[PDB]
Amino acid sequence: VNSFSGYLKLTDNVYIKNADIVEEAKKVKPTVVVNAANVYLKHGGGVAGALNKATNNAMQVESDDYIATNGPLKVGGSCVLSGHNLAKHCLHVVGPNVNKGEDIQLLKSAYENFNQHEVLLAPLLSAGIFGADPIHSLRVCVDTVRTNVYLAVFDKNLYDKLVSSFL
Ligand SMILES: Cc1c(O)cccc1C(=O)O
Repeated sequence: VNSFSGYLKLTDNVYIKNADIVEEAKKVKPTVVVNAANVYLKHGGGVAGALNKATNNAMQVESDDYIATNGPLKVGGSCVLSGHNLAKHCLHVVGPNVNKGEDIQLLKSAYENFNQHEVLLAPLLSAGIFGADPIHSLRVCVDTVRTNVYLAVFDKNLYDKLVSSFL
């Protein structure tokens, strides 16, 4: 049993809810919250901007030190950093950004990072401002992630469409 509440069960391991990921993290304090980051860990907008704002910019300060030491992530890659006030850990995962022309096949590689963690609170990778079709992102998630993932979808009209269209 875990603390996640109000989710619809899609599969053995994937759950979904219409929720603001920031508000969900603040309530649950999950072991892992996933950030939809860019390779530079520049948390300017969408999930990354909202998460970073909720940490009072501490996420960005930590991320700048990570990049200064290690250089940029790979598209499809990840790093584990602090969850600050939101979670124990933040898994920063880089899905491909369609609005930059990145290979959508890298979305499966991005979701494979989730398999290193038993339970996660996450957004749909590569969707929203990254340009991908969220229906596609949910299908890749279900077909890639084997660990227990609790998906938070901010957009109400999109949540209802993801559920209604789910195969
Ligand atoms: C996945 C997504 C969209 O495709 C569009 C707007 C918000 C979101 C979100 O849940 O963050």
